[PDB]
Amino acid sequence: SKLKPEVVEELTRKTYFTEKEVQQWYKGFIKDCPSGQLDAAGFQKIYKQFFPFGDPTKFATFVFNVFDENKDGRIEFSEFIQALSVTSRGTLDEKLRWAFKLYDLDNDGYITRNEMLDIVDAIYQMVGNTVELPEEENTPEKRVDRIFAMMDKNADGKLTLQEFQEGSKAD
Amino acid sequence: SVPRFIKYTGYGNAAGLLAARGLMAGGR
Ligand SMILES: [Ca+2]
Ligand SMILES: [Ca+2]
Ligand SMILES: [Cl-]
Ligand code: NA
Repeated sequence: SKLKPEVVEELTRKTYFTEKEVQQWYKGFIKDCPSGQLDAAGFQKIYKQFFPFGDPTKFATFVFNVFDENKDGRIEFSEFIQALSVTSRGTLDEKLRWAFKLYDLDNDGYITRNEMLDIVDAIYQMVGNTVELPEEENTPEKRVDRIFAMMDKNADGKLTLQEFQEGSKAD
Repeated sequence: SVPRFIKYTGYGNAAGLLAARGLMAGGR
């Protein structure tokens, strides 16, 4: 597991990691994925280990496809480390820009309510829901209805990156 | 006690954290 110096330096520059951290992430990545390429089955295996009695199929697939920047069916180290940099160390605006790419499942530039429900449902499918009274059930649908309506300031049925990035931010 | 961040489910932050944690598990 030896990364070429020019690659280490470029991936350093492109991320929030120090050169040492990039090499440490590579050593662990190659330890777990000796070919240097993580596939979708191995990506879902990670989530099933977290939540062995949820169903992570949907969430893992949605996130995998976003992480797989060149859509070759594999997460390579360059993809791995740039994805980890933004999702773990980004600013709030950068983390939400990443999340917008995830939620915008058909890549038409907007988040529609069905798309927000697909992600939220994927999440609850994997990790579960908070047990509640049958009259106050924590259904993704009613949660999405609330949040989606709050963020759709112009009520056109669709969310821009700007509408989304302002969702938890206070004024 | 609810998981701290799942209040952020639907806002983007929950997905981001879960994504990050999967990558961290993939490299440890
Ligand atoms: Ca790829
Ligand atoms: Ca869309
Ligand atoms: Cl989320
Ligand atoms: Na809108």
